[PDB]
Amino acid sequence: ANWFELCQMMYVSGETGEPSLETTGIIEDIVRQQVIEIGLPWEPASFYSVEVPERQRLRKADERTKAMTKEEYVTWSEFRQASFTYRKGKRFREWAGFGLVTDSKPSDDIIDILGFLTFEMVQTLTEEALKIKEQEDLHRERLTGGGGLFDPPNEGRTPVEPRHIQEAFRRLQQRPKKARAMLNGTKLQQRTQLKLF
Amino acid sequence: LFDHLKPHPYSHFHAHTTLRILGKLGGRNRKFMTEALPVTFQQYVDDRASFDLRLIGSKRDRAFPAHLGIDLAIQKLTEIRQYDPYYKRQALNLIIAQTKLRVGFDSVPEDLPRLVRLQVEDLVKKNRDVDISLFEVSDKERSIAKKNEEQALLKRLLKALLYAESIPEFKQEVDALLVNLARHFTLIEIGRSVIDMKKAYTPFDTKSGEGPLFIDNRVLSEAILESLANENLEVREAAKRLIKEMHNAAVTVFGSPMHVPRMTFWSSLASTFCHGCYEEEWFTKQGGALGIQTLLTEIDLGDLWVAAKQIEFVRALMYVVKDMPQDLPEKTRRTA
Amino acid sequence: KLPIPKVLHDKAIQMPQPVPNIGGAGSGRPTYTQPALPKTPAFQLEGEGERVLNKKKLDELVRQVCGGTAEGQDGNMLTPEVEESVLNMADAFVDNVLHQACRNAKERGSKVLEIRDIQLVLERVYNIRIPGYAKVQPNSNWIKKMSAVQAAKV
Amino acid sequence: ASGLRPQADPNAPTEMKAYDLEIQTNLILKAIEVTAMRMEILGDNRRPFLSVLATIVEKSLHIPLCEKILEMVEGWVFRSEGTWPTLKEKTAVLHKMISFEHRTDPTMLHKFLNLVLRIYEDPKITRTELTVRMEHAFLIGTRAQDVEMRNKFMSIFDKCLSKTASARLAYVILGQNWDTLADSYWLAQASQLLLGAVDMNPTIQLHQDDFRTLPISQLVAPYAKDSREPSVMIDDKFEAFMANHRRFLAELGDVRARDVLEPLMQLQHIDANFAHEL
Repeated sequence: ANWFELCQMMYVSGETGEPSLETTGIIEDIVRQQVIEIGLPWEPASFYSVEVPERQRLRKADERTKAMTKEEYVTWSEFRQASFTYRKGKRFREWAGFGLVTDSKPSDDIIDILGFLTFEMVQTLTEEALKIKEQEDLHRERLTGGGGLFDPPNEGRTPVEPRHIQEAFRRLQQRPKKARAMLNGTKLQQRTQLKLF
Repeated sequence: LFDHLKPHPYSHFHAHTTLRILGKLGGRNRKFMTEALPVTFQQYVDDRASFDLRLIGSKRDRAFPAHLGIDLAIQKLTEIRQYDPYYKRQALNLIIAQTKLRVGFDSVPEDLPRLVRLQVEDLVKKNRDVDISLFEVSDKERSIAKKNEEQALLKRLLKALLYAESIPEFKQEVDALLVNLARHFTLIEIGRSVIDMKKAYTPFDTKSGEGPLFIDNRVLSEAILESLANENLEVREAAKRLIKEMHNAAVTVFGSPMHVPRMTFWSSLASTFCHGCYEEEWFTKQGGALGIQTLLTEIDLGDLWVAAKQIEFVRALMYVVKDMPQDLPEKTRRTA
Repeated sequence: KLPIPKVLHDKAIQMPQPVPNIGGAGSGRPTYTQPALPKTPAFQLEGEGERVLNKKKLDELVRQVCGGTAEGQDGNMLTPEVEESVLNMADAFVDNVLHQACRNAKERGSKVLEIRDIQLVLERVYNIRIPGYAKVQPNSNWIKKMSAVQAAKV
Repeated sequence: ASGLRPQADPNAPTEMKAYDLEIQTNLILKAIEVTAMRMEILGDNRRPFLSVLATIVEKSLHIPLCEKILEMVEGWVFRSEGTWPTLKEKTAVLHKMISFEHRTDPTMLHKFLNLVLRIYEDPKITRTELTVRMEHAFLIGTRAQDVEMRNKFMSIFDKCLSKTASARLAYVILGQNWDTLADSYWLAQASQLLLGAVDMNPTIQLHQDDFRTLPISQLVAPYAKDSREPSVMIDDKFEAFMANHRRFLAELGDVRARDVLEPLMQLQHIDANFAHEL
């Protein structure tokens, strides 16, 4: 499920190729894991009992927008509306196991927030995987004459692979050193919970 | 029995029944062998007939087999969707090309008619001043078995061409080709007769061998014999028309019908049709009887000829009456 | 006789599939001796070869985690005394993880080793999470004790 | 038609009256036509439309309905100008149309193969993304039974490749993917491709060591120096006879390589043993 939303989101983020099914499965597993794992009350105004009334992403995005055709622009705009939970409440709730882990039927604002978060996760994952793949190819870089009838014109572009996604996920799970500053000088193994990237 | 043992897609009733029979037989299913094993071999070790080709990205020609599709072509032609005529036409084209290749190509002097009439004059008389030195050169470097195989193949091709007259589309082309071939063979036969006449008049024992090796042109007689008693009608009519054409061409070349029966071809034809009566297949007997009838009542070679051949003809026809089994139809006996 | 059915069942008409070499006698023995369609062995016509890829693997990892290497230099990123330590680390990790996982799997009555046991060991003893491969509450006595203590407190 | 027994399943297939069948088909045609003119704004409904089209073409045997769907697909491929039905997704529908080859009714197969032939004869789309996803269709065409269609496909195939024997052999060995034709003897097509790199104009003849009938030149050679005159005069009939014979002799030595080679490559397609030999 949600394979096609994944494909559209990858296309939006810079993956114009045709990723295989394993990449989709891995990304869906990651997103499902994160979702299942998942002014303000603590603002300064809360110190008192009674309240009173008041009174590089951008550069790349612009370059790509300037560097696309009308048909490409239409396709990009149409894919930009891809969502995990847009008018798919029941399907998402079945794919998210709401009943088994929480009281059923929350408000739709929660669903909108979840869709926004999922879009962000997919965007970040694709953006990092592209860099990892490019670096691998760049390091790696450094016989049929005549011709056939079904030969591709120029080829040259390939999609990302499961290993790139796994490496990006490992890179995303690292925490700041402030969560380890209290284990300096000791031999204590660090153990924590899943990080919500 | 062993041919019905095939996996699922093949009908499993036959396979399972055959397996059951073989199992029930017991130890008697691997004991029936008496001889060693049949094996298929070749009559000669020389290279087979071939013609040169020329690949585009190469500088030297390469030989190609000259017998490749003949069997399939004949099988598809003489054994009868909406695509059949296409394949029949392809087979006929291949057969015609192969026949033309077998007959060969030749270049003749400019004034052939003068030499042909000189040959006729020498044959009518008994001139002894003709040199046949080229026909006493011994040929002891080529195979004879290969010659026989080529002869058989040519006979098969001619038989297929003769049968091809029962299809209205192909009648005209094959008929014209056969008529031309018959005239060519008569032209060959006149000179062969002159050579044969000269040869027998020098009884020697010198160490000069025989003539060269060539495909006998008299395979047409065997094809005609095998074609006379056919189920169709146009085939029989064509078989008779070929003999009539041979006789007419001989008359035209000789000049008058007086000396036509002085050739050696007609004795060979009579011998062929007389021996056809002694075979053990009824259709060959019918063909032989019909050939004798055609020779007697449609050519009129003469009277001395018939007076000479009467005994052989009578013996052959009496044997045809004798040897026909007494439970098959009576058509052959009535013809005899 | 024999019951030749009018139609075979689905098990007999199968379109055979490749099969491995089972039995334990061994393969490739040139002595005196079969499935319908055996499976082809593995082969490589021409290339770098495993003897090179395996050795280059460690330098590849060092390049990955080192950030990057400039042109004209590579490979010699670990001194001879550190590569041995890294290899010992790898072997010890593999052995320990497998030994723990097999016993853990056998504990719960299973008879085969599944990925779940390895994943549990890695998560709960090493803080490693590999993606893409598929609570507690108190009882009544504790609540009663807390209520008694709180009542006594006031 | 297969005679399978009917089982008790609530959604089991059933039979419908001819009148009701025609009414339903008309309704489906109208619905598809009305829905297909707003392809630019289908949005979330873009995919179910193509899915139902693919299912209909895959299963249904109604000739008018499949004909209309095929005409619509051709219009999308060729005369469309705007944003396409998901770009190269109409190819997903086209791939499902390969099932026509086993229907016992070559009308739909012939229409589909005509469409493919039109696609592959167009200079505008050459070595493009569209001609790279139709390999299965082209190969199925080369395997066809109708002689004209198969000959057209083979003619295009030969026209595209080179004319060097080594080049053609290399292309056959390591240039083509024969995965589509894995269940049939596909070496006949390879032999047909190979035979296209052979000169076919020059005349042919058996070697000089082979056996042929007796030449007339050998028979008449003894009279080379005999300057005699026949007693009987040469007449008109004899002259006509010899003129016709000379014409036949000239016709005899006019056999080209094509005369023998082409029928072989045409006959090999109805016999596997002869293809093996060739």
